[PDB]
Order: sequence, then C-alpha cells, then structure tokens
Amino acid sequence: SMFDLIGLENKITRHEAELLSKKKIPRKLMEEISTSAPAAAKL
Amino acid sequence: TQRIASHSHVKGLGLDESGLAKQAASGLVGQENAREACGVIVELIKSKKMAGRAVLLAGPPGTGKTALALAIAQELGSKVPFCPMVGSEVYSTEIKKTEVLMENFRRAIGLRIKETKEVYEGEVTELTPCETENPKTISHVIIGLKTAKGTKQLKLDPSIFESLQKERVEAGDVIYIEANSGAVKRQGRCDTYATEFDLEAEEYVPLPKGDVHKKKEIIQDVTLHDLDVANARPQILSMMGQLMKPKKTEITDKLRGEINKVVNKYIDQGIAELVPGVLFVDEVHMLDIECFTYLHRALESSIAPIVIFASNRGNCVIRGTEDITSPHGIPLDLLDRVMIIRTMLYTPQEMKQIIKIRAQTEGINISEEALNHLGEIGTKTTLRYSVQLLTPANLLAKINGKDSIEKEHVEEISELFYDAKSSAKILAD
Amino acid sequence: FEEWFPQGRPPKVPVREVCPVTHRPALYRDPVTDIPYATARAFKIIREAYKKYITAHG
Amino acid sequence: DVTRIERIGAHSHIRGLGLDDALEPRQASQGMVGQLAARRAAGVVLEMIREGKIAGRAVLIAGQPGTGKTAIAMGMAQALGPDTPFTAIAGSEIFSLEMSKTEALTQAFRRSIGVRIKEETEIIEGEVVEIQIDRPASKVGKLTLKTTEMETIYDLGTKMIESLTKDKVQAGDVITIDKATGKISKLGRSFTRARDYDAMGSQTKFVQCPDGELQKRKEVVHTVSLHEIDVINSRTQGFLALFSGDTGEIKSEVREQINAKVAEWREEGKAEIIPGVLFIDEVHMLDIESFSFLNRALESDMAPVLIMATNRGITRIRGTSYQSPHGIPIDLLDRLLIVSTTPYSEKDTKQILRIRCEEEDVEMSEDAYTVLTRIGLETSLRYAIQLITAASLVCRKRKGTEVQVDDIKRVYSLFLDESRSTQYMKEYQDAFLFN
Amino acid sequence: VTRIERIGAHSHIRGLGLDDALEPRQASQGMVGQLAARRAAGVVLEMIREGKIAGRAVLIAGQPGTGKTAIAMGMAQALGPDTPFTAIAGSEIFSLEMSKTEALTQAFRRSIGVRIKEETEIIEGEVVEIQIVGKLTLKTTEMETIYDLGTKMIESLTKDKVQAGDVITIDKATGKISKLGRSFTRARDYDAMGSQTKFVQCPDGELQKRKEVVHTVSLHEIDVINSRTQGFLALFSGDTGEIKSEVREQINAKVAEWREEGKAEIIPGVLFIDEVHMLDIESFSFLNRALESDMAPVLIMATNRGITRIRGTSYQSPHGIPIDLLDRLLIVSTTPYSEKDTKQILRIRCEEEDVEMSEDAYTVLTRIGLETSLRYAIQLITAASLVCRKRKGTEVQVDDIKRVYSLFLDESRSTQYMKEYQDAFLFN
Ligand SMILES: Nc1ncnc2c1ncn2[C@@H]1O[C@H](COP(=O)(O)OP(=O)(O)O)[C@@H](O)[C@H]1O
Ligand SMILES: Nc1ncnc2c1ncn2[C@@H]1O[C@H](COP(=O)(O)OP(=O)(O)O)[C@@H](O)[C@H]1O
Ligand SMILES: Nc1ncnc2c1ncn2[C@@H]1O[C@H](COP(=O)(O)OP(=O)(O)O)[C@@H](O)[C@H]1O
Ligand SMILES: [Mg+2]
Ligand SMILES: [Mg+2]
Ligand SMILES: [Mg+2]
Repeated sequence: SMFDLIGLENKITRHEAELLSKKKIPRKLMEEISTSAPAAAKL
Repeated sequence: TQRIASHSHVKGLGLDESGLAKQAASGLVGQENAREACGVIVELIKSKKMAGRAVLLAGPPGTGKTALALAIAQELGSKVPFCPMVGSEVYSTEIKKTEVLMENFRRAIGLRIKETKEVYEGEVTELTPCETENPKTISHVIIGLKTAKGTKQLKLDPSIFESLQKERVEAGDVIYIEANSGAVKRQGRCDTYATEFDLEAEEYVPLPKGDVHKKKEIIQDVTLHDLDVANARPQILSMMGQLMKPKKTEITDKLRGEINKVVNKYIDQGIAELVPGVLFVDEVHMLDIECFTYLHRALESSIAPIVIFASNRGNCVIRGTEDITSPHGIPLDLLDRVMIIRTMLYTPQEMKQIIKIRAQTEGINISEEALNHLGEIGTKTTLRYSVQLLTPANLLAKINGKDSIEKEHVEEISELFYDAKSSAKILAD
Repeated sequence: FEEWFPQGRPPKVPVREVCPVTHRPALYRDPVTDIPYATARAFKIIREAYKKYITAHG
Repeated sequence: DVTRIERIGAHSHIRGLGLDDALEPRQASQGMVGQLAARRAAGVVLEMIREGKIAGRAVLIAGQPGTGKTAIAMGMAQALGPDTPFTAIAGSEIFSLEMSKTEALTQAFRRSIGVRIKEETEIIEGEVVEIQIDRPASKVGKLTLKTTEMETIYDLGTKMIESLTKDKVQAGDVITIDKATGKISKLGRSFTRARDYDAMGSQTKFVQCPDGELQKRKEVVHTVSLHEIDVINSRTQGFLALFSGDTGEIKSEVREQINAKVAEWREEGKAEIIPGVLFIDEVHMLDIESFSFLNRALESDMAPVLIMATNRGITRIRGTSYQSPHGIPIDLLDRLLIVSTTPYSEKDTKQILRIRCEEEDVEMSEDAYTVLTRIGLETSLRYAIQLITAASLVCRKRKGTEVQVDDIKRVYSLFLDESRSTQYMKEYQDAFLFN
Repeated sequence: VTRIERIGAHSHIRGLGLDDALEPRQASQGMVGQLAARRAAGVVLEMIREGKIAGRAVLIAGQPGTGKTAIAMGMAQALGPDTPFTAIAGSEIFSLEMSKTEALTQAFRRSIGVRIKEETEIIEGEVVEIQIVGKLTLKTTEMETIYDLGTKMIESLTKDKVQAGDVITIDKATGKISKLGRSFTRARDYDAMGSQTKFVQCPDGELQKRKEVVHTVSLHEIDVINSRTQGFLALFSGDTGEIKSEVREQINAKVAEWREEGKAEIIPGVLFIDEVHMLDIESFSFLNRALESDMAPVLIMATNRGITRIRGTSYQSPHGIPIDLLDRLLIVSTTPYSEKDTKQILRIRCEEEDVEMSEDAYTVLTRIGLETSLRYAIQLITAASLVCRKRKGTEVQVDDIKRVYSLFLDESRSTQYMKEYQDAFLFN
C-alpha cells in the first residue's frame, strides 16, 4: 500500500500532504507523551 | 494572444472600399487578385443567402493560402463561427469519416439564442397571507422583498405557499421568483445576518443590488453541432455512461432533422438568430476518395456552411485510389463544384516586405543591410526559412549585446541552420 | 394554517463584535471567557486578564 | 427575409419533375429544364413508387457529370412529398466503424419503409371552469369542464388528481385529457389570470372555446420506419440509439420478429405499410460486398425502391481488379433499369441559368445571360452557376442594380475553373509537390 | 544502492556544455565535439526559454551515431525541469485507442505547462469539543476559538465522525471538512492502529490562515480532467479516447482568461519526437497546421534517413519528411567524430561506467570504434570491464579488449559470418 497512488486522490491533498509532512510527530514528543502518561463562564 | 504565431501578423484582407486589394495592408503583401477574390468570398459569407458554396485556394507552398483563409476569418469577426480543420482529422478511431465531416459542417453554422427572463429578487421581509371570506381562506400571499435599492411588496398567487414551505423560505432569506412560472427559489440567508462566529458557506449570500424586479437578457452562442451533441447523449444509466468512456457517436440524420426543426421554430419565435459561418479545410488532399464523394452530397445541402479548401499537391494521385491522378489530389467531380483561387509566388520585394512585417510583429529590430541579406537568402531557399531566421538572429544579437540584428548575425545564423535544399544537397553527397 | 404560515419576526441584525484588546473587527471568541478577539496576542492578553480576575475574585 | 436554417442550395430551384397528367415533361416546369427522356422515366418510376405494389425495383441514373442526376433525384423527392419516406445517402456513408457495411445497408433499406400506425383514443377537451382539490396534511377533487355545448362536473380519482396537480391545471385552461392513460395536455388559456396577482407577467393570446361534445372518439395517425421499430426493440434503452446512432448490428431474429408482426398488423387493421425510396448517390463508392448484398436485399418483400446515381463509365469495382459499366457488377446491373441523361444545349443552359438567377434573386442583363451561357457551355454549368453569385456580389459592391457583362468578366478573371487552373498549374508545375 | 535509474546510453550527458555566449566548449558537461550542432541547440534552447514565439520546429539530422539524441538529451538536461520536455518516439502515435492526430495533439498539449495560482481561506486546528444548533471548539498552540454550527456543517461533522482530539481543516469558501489526523496523547495510545489513523502535531499560529498555493499542470491534464466526470482517472490509465474539440477550445479560452486575470501562467516547453521518419503523411500534414497554433510548443525532431520513401506514400523525400514540413523548420546537421572526439567520448563513458583503462587500451578501443562503430566500442567498455573483473584485475588492458572483441561481434563481422553459412539461415 506504500505504493498505492490512486488511492490518495480521494484521501489527501497536496497542501494537506505538505502540512502532514511538516507537522508529523517526532520521536522525542512521543517519548515525552509516554513519560508524562477551563470551566467556561460567559463574561 | 500573447505568444507570436506564424499568422499573428495577419489582421485581415487589406481591401479598400472599392473591393481592390492594397499592395500591403493589414499584414498582407501582394496576392491582390487572390485577396480581391477572398473579398468577394467574405461578402458571400456575410450575405448569408447561399449555402454549400465551395472555394479552393490553390497554389505553391508558402503562397499565403492559410494566411488568406485566416484573413477571411479576421474580416468576418468573432461573431461568425470559423472552424479550422485539417484533412488528417477525418481518420478518427471512434466514428466514420463522413461523421467527422458532417460534425465539422455543423460546427460552422452558428446560432445565437436570446433569452429574456423576468425575476423578482430580494431579501424576504414578510410572508403574511391575506385571509378572506370565501365567496381560513387566503386569496393572496404578500411577500415583501428588500434590495439595496429599496423594498417591494408582491401580491402573489396563493398557490405559492406550497413552494415557500418546500424551499423553507423564512424572513431574512434571499430569494428570486421568475415571472412566468411563479415558483420561488431560495439562495441563502442574507449576509447582513451572517456572523463571523458561525460556520456556513452556501447558506449565506449578499443582499441583491438593483431593483427588486429585474428583466435580464441572456445571450448564448451555440453551434448546430453543439445541439447535436447535447441531444444525442443527455447528461443509473447516467452513472454507467459517465463511468464508461463517452466515445463519439455516429449521430443519425433523424436527430439533425429534429434539431433543424427546433431551430427553425426558435427563429420563427424570435428567440434565436442564425449566424452561418465558414469551415476551413486545410491540406484537403489528405482526404480520401470516400471523403471527397461525401463532400459532393454535403456541399449540395441547403444547410451546409461555406467551405474553404486548400491544396498544393499539384497533379497527384488521389488518396484511396490507385493511379487515379487529379489536378490537385481532388477528384475532378469535386473540382467542378468549387471555385479556384490561384496564389502566385512572391517577388524579392514582397519577400522583404513580409520579412519586415514579421520582424515588427516579433518585436525585432532589423538593420537595412541585414534586411537585404535576409531577403536575398529568402530569394534562395524559401520565404518561410528566411522568416524563421529572424528570432534566432535576434537572440544571437542579444547575446552579443546588440539591440538590433546586424548582417553578421544573419550570416552566423545561416551558417548554423540549414534549409531543406542544403540538407538535400548534403544527403545526396 | 399557523404551521404553514408562521408569522416569523424578522431576524435581528447581529452585534458586530469588536476585540477589546486591539479594537479590530472580531473574528473569534474564546470558549472559556466568551469574549471575542482578533489576534493571538489578544488571546494571550485576554487569558492573562482572566487568570488575574479569577485570582482576584477567588 | 429572416435567415432560416435552410438557405439557397445547389438544388433549391428544384420543386419537382415538372410533368403533366400523361407524364410528358414540360420544357421548363417546377424548376426542371430539359432532360425530357430522363424526367419521363423519373415520372414512371415515381408512379411505380406511389403504387407501392412492387418491391425491390432498382433504377440507376447514369450520365455525364453535371447532367442533372442529383437534380432528377431531388425532383422525385419533391414530387413524392413528406408522407412517403425518401432516404438519400452518399455511398461513402455505409463505411462505418459502428457497424458492418451490410448492417448499414439494412438500416438504410429499413429507414426507407414507413409503418403508418392507427389507433383510436378517448379524448376529453374543454375549458376548465372550476377545479377543487382537497388533500390531507387520500386526495379528493372535483373538476368541471365546458365546451359551449355542455358543462359536466367530474369526480376525480387519485391518479387523475395527481396528474392535474402535476400539470398545474387552473381554471380558464383549455386542456386535453387522454382517457386511455391519463396524460394531461394544455392547449392554451381562455382568459387572463386575475389581474390582482403580481408577477404572472404575461398577456398570451387566448385560444377559442372548444365546441361539440366533451369526450370524442379520435383517430390518430403515427408513422414510424422499420428502422425505428428495430432500434426500439433491439434493447431496453433502444430509443436513445435512434438519435446517437450507437446501434450495433441488430440481431436478425429481432428483425424477423418485427417483419412478422408488421405483416400481422397489415393483415389486421392496425397499420399500413408506406414503402418509400432509398437513393444511393455516387453508388460507385460501394464495394463488391455491398453490391452483392444489394442483390439479395432487393429480393425481400420489405425492400424499397432503390435509386442510384453514378458518372463512372467502365471502371474498376472497388475492392476488386475487375472493370464493369458504371462501377457496378453485371449481376446487379441485371437487377436494375438504367436511365441515361443527355448533355444540355444552349437554350437549356440559358434556362437553367435564368432559374438559378431567379432563385438567387439576381437581376441580370440579356447580354450578361449570353456571355454566361457561352462560359457555361465552354467550361461547365456549375461554374456559370457560381459565377452568378460572384457577379451578383461584385455588382452590389459597385452599387449596381443589374449584373452586367463587366461583372461576369470580373468574376471570371477572379475565380478560375478546372481548366484554366490546371493550365496555370502546369505552367508552374515545378512549384507544386511531386510534379 | 541500485536506484531505479542506472547507467544508460545518455547518463553521462548533463547539459549542452555551452558557455554564457553559447560558444561550445570541447569536453564540457559530457558533450564532445558537435560544436556547430551544440551551438544551434543552444540557440534553440534560448528560443525555448524565451517562449515568445509558438510552433518553432527544428530537425536534428545526421548520420547514425552522430549524437542527435545525445544533443536532444543535453537540451533536456540544460532546460530546467520546470519547463515541460515531452520526449517520444515516432511510433508512439500509432495507437488503437485514438487517432494519430489525437496522439499528436496530446503530445503537443503535454509539452505546454500551465501554472495556476490559487488563494484559499481555511481554518485548521485541533478539535477540543463538539456539541450536538451546535458548537465546535478549535485550538492551536497560540489560540482557542469556538464556532456555531449550521445544519449542513453539523451533518458534515457527524458523517465524517469528527471526534475530540482530531486535527481538521475546514474551507470557508466551500464548507467542506477534511480530517488530517488525530493528535497523539497519553490516553490515545493503542496496541493496534487503523489504516486511516495518522498522528499529527497540533497546528501552530492562527486558526484562520490565508493560503497561497500554486499548481503546476499541463493543457493535456486539463483536457483529460474536463473530458468526463471521472476524467482524472485517465491521467493514470491513459484511456482518454479522443478528446472533443469543444473541450480543448473551452480550455484554451479559459486559460487565456486566467492569464489575463493573472491567475495562471503558461510555460511553453518542448516536444521532442525522435525517429520522426516513422510518422506518416497524415501525421506530417497535421503537424503542418498544428505548428501554426499559438499554443504549439517548440518542436524538435530527429532522423537519420536520407532521400527515402515517406511512410504511407510512394514518394521519396529528404529525411523522409515532405518538403511542406521541411520548409517550416530549421535543420541542424551533425558531423562524424574524429579520432580525438571518439577517444574523449570513450573516456567520458569510462568515467561514467567507472572503468579504469590503460592508454594502449584507449588507443585500441578507439581504433575499434573508428573501424566498426562508436556504440560498439561503448558496449565493449563494460564488456572488457566485466572480463577484467573476472580476471581479478584492477585496470582494463588490451588483452581484455581483444577478448571481448572476439566474444561479441559487430554488424559487419556477423553479416560476413551469416553470408558464409547463408544456406542455414532462413529467407535470405
Ligand atoms: N501575401 C502575404 N502577406 C503577408 N504574409 C504572408 C503572405 N503570404 C504568406 N504570408 C505568411 O508567410 C507564411 C506562409 O505560410 P502560409 O500562408 O500558411 O502558406 P501556404 O500557402 O503554404 O499554406 C505564413 O506565416 C503567412 O502568414
Ligand atoms: N434539368 C435541370 N433543371 C434544373 N436544374 C438543373 C438541371 N440539371 C442540372 N441542374 C442544376 O445544375 C447543377 C448540376 O448538378 P447535378 O444536378 O448534381 O448534376 P450531377 O448530379 O449529374 O452531377 C445543380 O445545381 C442542378 O440543380
Ligand atoms: N556529442 C557527444 N558527446 C559524447 N558522447 C556522444 C556524443 N554523441 C554521441 N555520443 C555517444 O554515442 C551514443 C549516443 O549516440 P546517439 O546520439 O544515439 O546517435 P544517433 O544520432 O544515431 O541517435 C551514446 O552512447 C553516447 O555515449
Ligand atoms: Mg499554410
Ligand atoms: Mg450529382
Ligand atoms: Mg537516435
């Protein structure tokens, strides 16, 4: 499926793909998330 | 538009009011007799009286046949449909050659549709029914419509209440109501009620400008072939048709007759106006015998456009025949149905004029001695070759920091690039 | 009849909210204070003011 | 005045064959000039078509180019009228990528045979004077129609109520109701809608009130060709292929079923066969396979009258190496009658030029007529015809009223015929390609 | 590692090897000799870059092995990847799916790039809470906002099953929702993950960003997309059929309007048709008219034929092209290589193939190439390299060249040996 191209035409967009590439979670952030593991009022 | 083509300098037949061709005007040089006859052909097209009249441009290569056809097209304007074709295009893989020919015939007959719609559009301000005693009974439905110009109240027929609830029209909704049917159509909440905090896109629209009641004229230009294609395959059967490849179809004469009837009805009703135009078939000698025979019947039709053929083949064997030679690769039977306009070879002076006009259109500064040298090259070789040397010589000059072509640049470009004859000489050796 | 012909009062024009921090046309509202704002700096200022207020009040 | 779809074509002057009651052609009638023997033969063939008793009669119109073969065919078509089908095809039209040549010839033959269906229908026709529809929120309704002679109140069923609502029938509408299927058609309005209603921006003319009884037994005539029946029965969505032409090779079993049921419909009173004409112009473009099919195809009882035209002499039959008269095999030539057309004289050419000038609305002097007749005799008839139009345009350019000799000489010098163009091509032959 | 692209017949060529003044440098960028032809190719490349003049045709004509395709590859490399360069063989147009004229039109339109700019306003953020009227709460690393939801918007949120913790993009111009992924967190770790699940960081900056995006397409792609409802599928399968003239004309006019509005840019490229003498008279006649269009790319052609029969006709013409099309183009002529040029070509090929050869080996291989053909010597380079490696050597010697010369024959020697035993071969 890593080579499936036509399946991406109905699933993603080039700008969305660039956003996904930029904002992918790095290893250190997952390590930190595993290591660590708002009342509204109408003013 | 912006890019410069081989014919981008042709702006029309340089004819005077008396129908005579100026020596050099509208980008055309010489071809006086051929431009005058093209002028009579342009008058024939604009007269709209005749159908199926054929004219053959015949003459040596590089004698302006295609330039004269595009000049006729420029003279006719953008209203008249001018359909260029080349004879190689009839050999389609989806449909028969006669279908390609008939389709291109119908592409050159234009139709101009005139639609006049009366609409009452605005933001709804009230939807109060008018109760009454029957001779709860309502006799009218009052709708108040607001636009940037003002407000209007409409005493609509009571039956519109069904459409109002079907369209879910509410106060503050922008709608439009067509005069004829009286059916309401809703087009979104007025943008004056849109906040920046709510998320919707289609459901908001700006308040209509102009008067609440509007009379709109919509003019659409179509071809008879456009109607043919539209009525041949209207757009689960639609799902299968759109999944499968929508090949061209051999449209039947029944459909074309029905469409002719409908267009005649529109012309009688005044809704539409016909604009018969021109089909230009360049390299017509690529057609085969079956195509030429079909063209015999096609040119005799009262619906056919005016067709412009071009050939340079001389006495050549007709395609699809064996050893049957004809004066232009066209059977003599078709040649009896066409008027022939001869095109003649250019003089060195005319070649220089064309080279100068081309340089002007390409935006190239050419020196007088360079122009003379390129003209003399063009009296050898061909006109097309000498024209083609213009822009590479301009680039060579720009490399050498010269804003104008000097003779040395023409010499160098000629030394780099060769013409058909020099290459034939090299091949022979 | 009243189902088919509801006498709906015309919708009130919304309040064109303005950001109290920069006095620009409001584009957002903070979910926690329900106060509109127009920029990230406005959001930070509003949340700092809100934590100041909530510390002062209790 | 207004530019119609149909303009002045190459045969727009042909209105018929120009014959009397005894089929003796007139010198100049219905746009025909000369061709007395050919026109008399065309009249006899047209009578044979109109009698319809004989199937698969083939006539070939053979003659020199420009002698009036297509003109005679168009005259036959005009004198036949629209009731009798007349399918004209170019011989090159049968070479298709959608179907075989034999399938194309079958569809051409079956297109030239009309089937005139008749059925009786119950038709209600009257002015809506009152309509009441009551629905929950089953539907009930009451409709009253008037026709000057009577006024009847009807109690409406649910399906009729649905149809009336869909058609949006209102009082003052002159409507027609087909009792056989409930289809509702509106002929027109009888008076305006209430002036008090806004929008409704129309003041359409009001049709006159119907007369006689409300419900009448009406006989209606519907004509379809055999090809339409075939295409409709070929598949579930066949009717769409009548316009797009996406008809594959229709199964022969379906065609046999249709031939049988049509024979039953003509033994019964349901339909009448209208056999027509298939005109294959330039028939020499057909190959040996098409002629061989035409041989057997004319022996069918459902075959129409086949008219053919060709100017080829003894020439090679396409797809073969054999030479035969007219480019047609002797086996098919045996199955047809040949009608020969003769070259015209000075008087006939002048009369043809006069008729063409009349149809093109070109006023032209008698000296111009003489010089143009000389040109047409020297060069060709069609060339002179095209010089008529060119000289008209040149005369109107100079603001003249009558095309004179100077205009004809001008357009002659401007536009070349085949002979002068060929001479100039030979004079500059080295400039043209491949000598 | 063996990438998809390996050492081919033109891998050593990385441009035309010209200077700023277009003066051809000997042995530059992999090109050797062909000075006049390389200068002409540089002039044509400048024409292509300028773009002002549509439908200029150039025919690179010469003897076999004289670098015509080498010059074409150098032009393709020197020309940037931004500019289209459609390289096809003459035989690629003879298709059962579409007419030859359609194939040439598609090659023409593929060689014209159109670069379309677009600005959109989208809201991208991480979903904090959703309440079924409706309310949606979004946040970034710098902001938090709450929106009110319409009927269609709540329907879209429900159908896509947007759940708290997702990162979504909503376009204000169209009101459509796209789920970029779900943010990873202490509680959202699982033992297995779905195929669609993508982990993504919370978006930065402001929620309502203003975008500027530029799409690079070609006229052929636009034609195919507009050919039918699911036309873009044909951009993969190639089952485009024959695209109708209506679609092409409407696209040319729409692109003209876009360029007038400044939305799109047109990047005219090159259509290289190698071995062009496979085209028939119908193809050449179509090209004669096709080059007169203002959307025509610069056309480059290559052939080695002399005065030969035009395909589809009985006529003989120079380069197998009718003189109608020859008058419409400029001809660049290649020249046979000298001994020095042959040796330098062999040296560059050895350097690309990573082959170390002795000087005597260079002399003998150059003699073999001059006597038989350059391509044969190029092939013998790697042949002798393999034979030397099998010998556990580190430098290719003359003995290895003699060995491969005896193992692999050329056209002349093979023909002589075939004629010697012609009684055994078929249909002599
Ligand atoms: N009389 C003329 N005046 C100006 N330009 C001309 C003239 N004749 C030809 N040209 C130009 O020179 C080139 C000749 O090509 P074309 O007219 O297509 O010749 P052909 O008759 O071989 O088709 C075109 O670019 C055309 O615009
Ligand atoms: N007898 C005639 N009466 C009137 N017009 C004729 C007659 N014969 C020929 N014409 C006209 O002269 C032209 C000759 O073309 P056509 O009749 O098609 O000849 P053919 O079919 O024999 O080649 C047409 O415009 C035709 O209408
Ligand atoms: N100008 C050149 N510089 C370097 N190598 C060349 C040159 N021309 C040809 N070659 C070499 O010869 C082969 C390319 O020849 P090619 O261009 O295909 O000849 P043709 O003109 O017959 O197409 C390649 O293997 C390449 O190494
Ligand atoms: Mg031309
Ligand atoms: Mg005829
Ligand atoms: Mg090559």
